[PDB]
Amino acid sequence: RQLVSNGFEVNLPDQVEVIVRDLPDPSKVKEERTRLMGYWFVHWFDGKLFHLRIKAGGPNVDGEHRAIRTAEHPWLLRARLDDALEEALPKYAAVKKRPFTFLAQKDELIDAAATAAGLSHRLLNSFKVIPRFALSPKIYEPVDGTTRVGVFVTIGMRYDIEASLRDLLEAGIDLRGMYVVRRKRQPGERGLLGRVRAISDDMVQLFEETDLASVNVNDAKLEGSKENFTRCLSALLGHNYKKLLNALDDQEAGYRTGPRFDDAVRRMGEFLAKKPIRLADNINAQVGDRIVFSNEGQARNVRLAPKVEYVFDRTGAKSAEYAWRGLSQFGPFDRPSFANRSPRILVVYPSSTQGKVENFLSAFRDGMGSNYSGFSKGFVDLMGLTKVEFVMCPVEVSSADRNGAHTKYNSAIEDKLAGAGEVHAGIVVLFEDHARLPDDRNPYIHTKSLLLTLGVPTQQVRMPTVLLEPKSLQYTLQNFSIATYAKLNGTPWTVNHDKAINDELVVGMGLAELSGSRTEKRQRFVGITTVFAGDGSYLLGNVSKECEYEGYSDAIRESMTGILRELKKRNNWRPGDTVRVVFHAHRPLKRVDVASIVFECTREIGSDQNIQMAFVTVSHDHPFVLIDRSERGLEAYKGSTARKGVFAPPRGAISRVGRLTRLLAVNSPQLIKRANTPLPTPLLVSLHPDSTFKDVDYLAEQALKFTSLSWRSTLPAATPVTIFYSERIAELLGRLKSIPNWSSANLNIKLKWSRWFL
RNA sequence: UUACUGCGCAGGUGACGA
DNA sequence: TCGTCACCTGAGCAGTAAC
Ligand SMILES: [Mg+2]
Repeated sequence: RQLVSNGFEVNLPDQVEVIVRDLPDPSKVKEERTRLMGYWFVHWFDGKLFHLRIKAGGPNVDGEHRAIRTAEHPWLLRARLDDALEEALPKYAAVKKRPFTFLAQKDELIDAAATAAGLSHRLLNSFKVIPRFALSPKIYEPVDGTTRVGVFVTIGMRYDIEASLRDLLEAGIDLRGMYVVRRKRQPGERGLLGRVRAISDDMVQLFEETDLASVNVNDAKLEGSKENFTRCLSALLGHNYKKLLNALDDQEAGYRTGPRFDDAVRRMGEFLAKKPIRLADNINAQVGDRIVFSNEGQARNVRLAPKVEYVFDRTGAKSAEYAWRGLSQFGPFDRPSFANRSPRILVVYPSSTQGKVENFLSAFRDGMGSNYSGFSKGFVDLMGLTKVEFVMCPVEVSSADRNGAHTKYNSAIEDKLAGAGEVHAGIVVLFEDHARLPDDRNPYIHTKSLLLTLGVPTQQVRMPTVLLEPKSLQYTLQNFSIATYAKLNGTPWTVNHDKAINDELVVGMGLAELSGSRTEKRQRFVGITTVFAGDGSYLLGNVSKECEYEGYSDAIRESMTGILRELKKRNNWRPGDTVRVVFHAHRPLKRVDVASIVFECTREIGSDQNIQMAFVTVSHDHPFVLIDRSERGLEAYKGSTARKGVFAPPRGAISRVGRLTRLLAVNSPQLIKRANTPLPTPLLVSLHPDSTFKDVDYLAEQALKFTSLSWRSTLPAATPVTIFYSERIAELLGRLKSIPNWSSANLNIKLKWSRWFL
């Protein structure tokens, strides 16, 4: 067993002589870093200023002399390494600092892609795609108790349209509504100027503007987004444009794919190693071996968790390693107890889509047949219901109507339901042009609002989805059917876990930031989800209707304390029973929040039981990546020479970075989509230092199980449902807070068991 | 807004300290 | 009020759906 990292060992001196002096006000640090520039590295920490002489010659410095040892206090050399790595690469210019980030000098993938697919155009040479390397010096533990410093290498692509705006007009590219950014930017200033309304003389007209309502064509380029790229190129190349993207895709894979990335990291290391890195003029550092995660000798830095089982009965007999293979065979987890076996479902659609909807509904309810083995049985027989009655609600509305769409939908729903009687759920079909209208006239959010107020949960769908070719539709209907069943109060599947303790609660927090435009300032909302341990199973609990970011810390403990009281009454804990509480979020909580949570929970359950509490954070966007060299990968498809997910660690691999931090692999070769897919990056799982429960390996495995618990999809989610579901609830409820005639009254009455947020 | 995955860009934000 | 280490969020395009 061995997993290789994207980092290199850094040999540092055992000791270093530093000059220190008390400096309670950090305000004076910036001026001193300038005064001593060139001769001293300077660093502020815990009320004191530290000075490392990096070059002989004055000026001089006062204070106590102390020997800072690397093994004990690695943070000083780690910080110094940020600057020293830059100085060691003078022919590479820093596009950003800490981490030190720079670009490849020779390579440019659009040029190479033009040659490879054989395309040619004038302005093509003004669309630049340049590899981007970052070097992050990070502290890690080979074994518990000992800390070292490693330099980790990450690669990205810099997309940039330096083409002038006057050129893109004359070539027939419509610039109306494209975002625009500055060329020179600009001691700490903003880049985003605004959107393009039209161009005057040597002047652009900006709506949704960040500052001024206009700028010179010279002081403004398009932002290097996919959107802007695809929009420009397609107008300059179509239909030969798709040929360029496949070509560009091949080039990028030349840096992103496992073997390629491993190679690129290897080559980066040799280059950094080829000379000593001058920490000072007399003090040297040196890049060593590629850092590994292994169980070699005293080290215990890698394990593979078992496969996640999907469970479809209360005992645990019926199970599978995939959700859909399991559901097809056994049916949903709660079939025996599922109350409503003849659900009436409202279907709201533009009258002009009648025929296309009927077929989609036919496929959904009654299946696509054995020719399309992804979705054969159809919703009814799949979930083990008697039947599904549709109440058809056509809407006199057209895609071109972008101001009256929402009132037309709501009028039609209102008038339909007035007769009709009670409906248990609804499906709403949307025009592509209506899907992203502002919330004041968006039919998605307004129908959602109306129907959720009335206690009717909805699964919505856009017309391009309804019109998918059969081969895609079958997978679409898998997800559609799973979510709809869950919105009808269903429990499709669970994941295995054998209870070691008498009860286990996991609560998660998710964040949404809402805004009508980029210019407009973003308002923050928060959601809370809960997962319980059961007999052999994890069970999704109740969900918040509380919303605002302010007092989020209070909302957490109220959810926790109220739930703990409910759990204690329900399960009636014995003296000496252990209760565990775990918190998940994408950010760490404050120490004061942890202390407060801990106190309130502890006293609420009382002294009769033992309380274990852990506060976990989950990162997607860190500098670590895992490489498994024993992984040959899988056929890109049955059955070619190309392979996908080469060098990709198995799903469930857990690597030890430190005492509080683990790396979790989630995307196996099986799940990786195609040959050009980059090497996956693992989830970083971090335990808050004030946690009373400590087994982070267990918690990393628990987080993995919770990615399989999502009923949005048949395939696992990117993050555990505790956070993911909470983000969805934060977005919806945040958006609904601005829709008139919205009430949450039914969220814990008619919708109490509905997973309406999927 | 069936989703998953990936990526680009943009905005910044979080925690810890004194 | 600021240093320091860290990485989150939203929008949108494109390819593919775990023996
Ligand atoms: Mg959904």
